[PDB]
Amino acid sequence: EGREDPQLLVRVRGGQLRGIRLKAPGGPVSAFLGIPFAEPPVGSRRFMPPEPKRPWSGVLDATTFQNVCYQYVDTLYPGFEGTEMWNPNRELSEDCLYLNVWTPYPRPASPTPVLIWIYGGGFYSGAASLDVYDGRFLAQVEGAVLVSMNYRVGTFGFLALPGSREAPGNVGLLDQRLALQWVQENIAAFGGDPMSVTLFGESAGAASVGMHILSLPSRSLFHRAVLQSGTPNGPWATVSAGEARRRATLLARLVGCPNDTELIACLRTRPAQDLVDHEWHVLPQESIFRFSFVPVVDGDFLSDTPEALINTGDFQDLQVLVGVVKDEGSYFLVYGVPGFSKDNESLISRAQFLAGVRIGVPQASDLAAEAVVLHYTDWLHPEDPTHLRDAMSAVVGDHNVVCPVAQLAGRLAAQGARVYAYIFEHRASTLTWPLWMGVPHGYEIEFIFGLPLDPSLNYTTEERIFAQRLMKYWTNFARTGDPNDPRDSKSPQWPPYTTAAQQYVSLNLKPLEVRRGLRAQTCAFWNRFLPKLLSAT
Amino acid sequence: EDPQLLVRVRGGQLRGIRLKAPGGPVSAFLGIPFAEPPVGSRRFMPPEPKRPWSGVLDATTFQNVCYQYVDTLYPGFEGTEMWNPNRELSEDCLYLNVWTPYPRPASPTPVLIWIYGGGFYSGAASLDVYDGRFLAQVEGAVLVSMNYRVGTFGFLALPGSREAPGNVGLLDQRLALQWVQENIAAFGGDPMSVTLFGESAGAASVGMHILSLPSRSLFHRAVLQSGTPNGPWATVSAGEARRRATLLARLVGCPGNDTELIACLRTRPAQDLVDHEWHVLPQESIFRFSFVPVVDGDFLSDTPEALINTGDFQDLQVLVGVVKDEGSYFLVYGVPGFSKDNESLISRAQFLAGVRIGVPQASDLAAEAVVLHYTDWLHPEDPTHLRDAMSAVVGDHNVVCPVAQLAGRLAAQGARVYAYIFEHRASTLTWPLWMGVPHGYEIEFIFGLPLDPSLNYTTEERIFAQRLMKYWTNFARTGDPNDPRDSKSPQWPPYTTAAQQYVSLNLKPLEVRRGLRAQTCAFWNRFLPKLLSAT
Ligand SMILES: CCNC(=O)c1ccc(C)c([N+](=O)[O-])c1
Ligand SMILES: CCNC(=O)c1ccc(C)c([N+](=O)[O-])c1
Ligand SMILES: *[C@@H]1O[C@H](CO)[C@@H](O)[C@H](O)[C@H]1NC(C)=O
Ligand SMILES: *[C@@H]1O[C@H](CO)[C@@H](O)[C@H](O)[C@H]1NC(C)=O
Ligand SMILES: *[C@@H]1O[C@H](CO)[C@@H](O)[C@H](O)[C@H]1NC(C)=O
Repeated sequence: EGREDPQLLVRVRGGQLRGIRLKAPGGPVSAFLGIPFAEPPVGSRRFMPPEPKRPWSGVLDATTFQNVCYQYVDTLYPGFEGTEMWNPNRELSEDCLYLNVWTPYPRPASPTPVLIWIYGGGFYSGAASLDVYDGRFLAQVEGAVLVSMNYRVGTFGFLALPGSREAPGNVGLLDQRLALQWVQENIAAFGGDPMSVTLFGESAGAASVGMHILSLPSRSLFHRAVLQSGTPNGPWATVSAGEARRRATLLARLVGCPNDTELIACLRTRPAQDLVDHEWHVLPQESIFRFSFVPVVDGDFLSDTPEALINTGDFQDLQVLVGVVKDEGSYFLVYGVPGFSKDNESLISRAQFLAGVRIGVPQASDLAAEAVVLHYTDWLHPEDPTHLRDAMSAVVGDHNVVCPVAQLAGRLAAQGARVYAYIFEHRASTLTWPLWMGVPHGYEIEFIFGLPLDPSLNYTTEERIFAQRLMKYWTNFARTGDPNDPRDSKSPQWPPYTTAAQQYVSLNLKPLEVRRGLRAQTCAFWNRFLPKLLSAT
Repeated sequence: EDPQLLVRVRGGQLRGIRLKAPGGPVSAFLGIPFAEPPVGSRRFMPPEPKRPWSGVLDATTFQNVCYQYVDTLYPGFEGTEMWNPNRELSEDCLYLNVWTPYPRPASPTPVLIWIYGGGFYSGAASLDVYDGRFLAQVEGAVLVSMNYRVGTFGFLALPGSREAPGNVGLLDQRLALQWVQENIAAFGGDPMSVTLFGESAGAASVGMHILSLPSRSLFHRAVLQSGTPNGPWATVSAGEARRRATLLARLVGCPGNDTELIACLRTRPAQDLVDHEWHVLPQESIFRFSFVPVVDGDFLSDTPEALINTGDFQDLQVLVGVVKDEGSYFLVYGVPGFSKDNESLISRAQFLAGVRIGVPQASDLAAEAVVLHYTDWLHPEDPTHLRDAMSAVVGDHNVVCPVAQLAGRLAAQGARVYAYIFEHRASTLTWPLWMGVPHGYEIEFIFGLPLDPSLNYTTEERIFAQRLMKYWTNFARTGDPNDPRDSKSPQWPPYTTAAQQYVSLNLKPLEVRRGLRAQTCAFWNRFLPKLLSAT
């Protein structure tokens, strides 16, 4: 070794690691990037569950982010920062099961609460190595141990022939689990407390957190959970065994493949890009907010549907922070609803609205679609292009995030959980999306990871203090199971969401504001009425 | 004897009576017959013009009330008895009443003609709240109210039969209108300026006079308060009218052959028919009536919905409106949990139970939709919100949303519409606080009753009453509720499909609101139909 920084050499079950000393605005942090936690799921291991990483020789260099799991690359607005920032920033490869660790520098004296991050990207995209998931700010400012993983996505993560040995489904979720076990065994070598692991994720990642809450084997690997704008229940996060089998079979046909063994084997001999190229082609209806290859109800990882499981399971032992952004849906409109674009005000007609509702709610019968339309129409101004545009966004937002989240907060709370809830209402001054999209899906993340503290990012000063507040919320929660600062009860208190009072707080530049009822009336429509209506057509 | 009280009409001579209003005398002519008594073999038949008479006919008292059910829900209680008949009951009831200034009007004066409510099963023009002396004395108006046959006697129908063809209660009204044309000029009334106005079943009657071509030459303007011809209660198909008449006949112990069926029904004391009146409804209901106008293809060429959807109303002027709490009055007449004597706090169970009764015709799924829409999900079980939501369901379903639909279709197809909501609860009111401003309690004020000192109304209620009296009569003179002399805004603007503007009648100055329960009425008018039509 000799001449290395001796605070960056660490040993884990797989061997020795050299990390890197990174600059954060307030001082240095330790980073161990590209730690392999599974055997590269390639060749005959494609579609298969992850195997633990076989131990290596020598010091593994862990100073750079590793490959991004093979995935679709968004080309809606090429070069535009707003979409490009989600796009993969390392090489695409099937060899991609690696995780990252940030810690204080030097590494902490006594055992430190751990935060594990699970990225979203609709189960078809995403990586732990994007700028918005930079653990350096949490680690430096809050002294946290931050961990984030890659997990397989798209076909490679979630293609399934349910019941088969060679493609049992959900292997991307099993990737996430393996990382959680890895954390248990190795995080104490970094000064992390493996008896205080808080998961947190966004969209698809929030959904993943949810499925770990609902899968028995995972529940012993963490103690608290944060779900940001995403749920295991709801219309997009899961599929039946039946529907997964249909999509898997169609994709096989689409790329050349005619018994499940035979079929899987031929899929294994296809180049990854040939699978990615045809991935969007197996959806049942012209839709938005629907993703082809997602977690499946197999009766194993998920013993029943998430709706069933939250309707029944016990949750006294659980502490959970959940919330949403103001304008969840607007982001998704430009990927399919005719009339929407980042480049104009997206003022649509009533006829574009009706057509939009059929796309936003692809599984709705004619009657149900009319019900949605009748509910979201403003009958004072039923043709006002502004009111229609905003209503369309609200339809997609409410159906896919806000009412699943409200139903989740509702069910958990009643069943013993300590639930804390927020709506995130601040539009980043640095936002590149148009004003009409409001506070769009995914743009709370930048503040929780604390990017505004990077002087060079041109955020405002009040935005700096704001990000500081959230980091305190998330970490206080992670430390205690409670967002509120213990010593600081002069500032307004964040109360738990109860079924009786349905309280939640506003997250904005102003101090905490307690609100009652989480879009209560409109979610009665989506959660109580609509399923009865589809179940009578 | 007094020459002002001496009027000659086509049929002969009348003696009226001089009455004291608080500010001066009025001339009243009460008990004027406009039709041959529909008794005996002429029961169920259309009315016929009154034969001429000798001598001077005494018209100084109210005549008999059309034979009808008498309410017994709260015996002795003013709140229900004030609707009960205040003269003897008879089938011999086709008589009308006329109030004019004293002395008689020098110039042809605009005429207001009033058509009572009572669900087409009750009512009389002699009720104290329909007293036309105040409008006559104060606004110098000529005011005319009629009786018309109600219940079985006015609306029992064996459609397509000679003997019980339906709608004769409406035809009674129409003959009274033909009478006003022919005779009102002798009282100083202007037959070229006749305004109809009525409440609930009366408002619906008015509605049906608008939608029936023969009536359209008998009036020029219309006021519909708290009722509409469209909606779930004011009409029945020919199929269902035939059903109820057949059934009532078997209950009364009759029988095929329409003729043989209506013949035996004619040989029955009136009470034997009224006794079984409520027993022919198809489901357990509230705000549903056994014998009402029928879509017979004659008086009503097609259904009221269909007719308002296609008619041309280009030179029509209409004043429509509701009270704040339409449904509350009706809850105590059959929804478990509700009462004049409690504060009617109800459980969620009782609320789901009441919706099946509020909306008797609804499928399982449709009632599920009602409950889910009216529940307050911040407070899903709070007995007060549930009670207030029950009242709102009945109100909205039966009055407010029919009104919004009519107001919309009329304005859209040429008509000039003025819309209101009445939000003042009478200080003299005998019903409990929880019912708020119940169905029926604007009439006291439109007719000017607060101007009588002995009624013990408050000073401001006297002042409010005068305002309403002036809206209504101004409307009668011009087709426009607004004073042409006061120069102070706000003004009462026309209801339009675009702006959906209406106003609030209460003690405070006029206030213009937009959207008459727009979101909720979309549910009832647009969605709910598509839903029953898929179960
Ligand atoms: C040209 C092909 N691309 C898509 O279909 C696509 C990409 C991204 C997203 C989020 C969605 N979506 O919301 O359904 C669709
Ligand atoms: C005991 C018999 N009485 C009735 O059925 C009745 C009387 C009045 C009213 C308004 C109603 N209603 O609401 O249908 C019913
Ligand atoms: C916005 O742009 C898209 C595509 O460029 C177009 O289809 C849509 O009609 C436009 N809308 C407006 C209001 O200009
Ligand atoms: C921040 O502002 C400076 C101008 O002072 C500019 O050169 C730089 O590119 C900006 N950076 C970002 C990320 O906006
Ligand atoms: C209201 O009072 C009546 C009078 O007997 C009673 O039957 C009814 O049960 C009462 N309802 C409630 C909710 O107290």
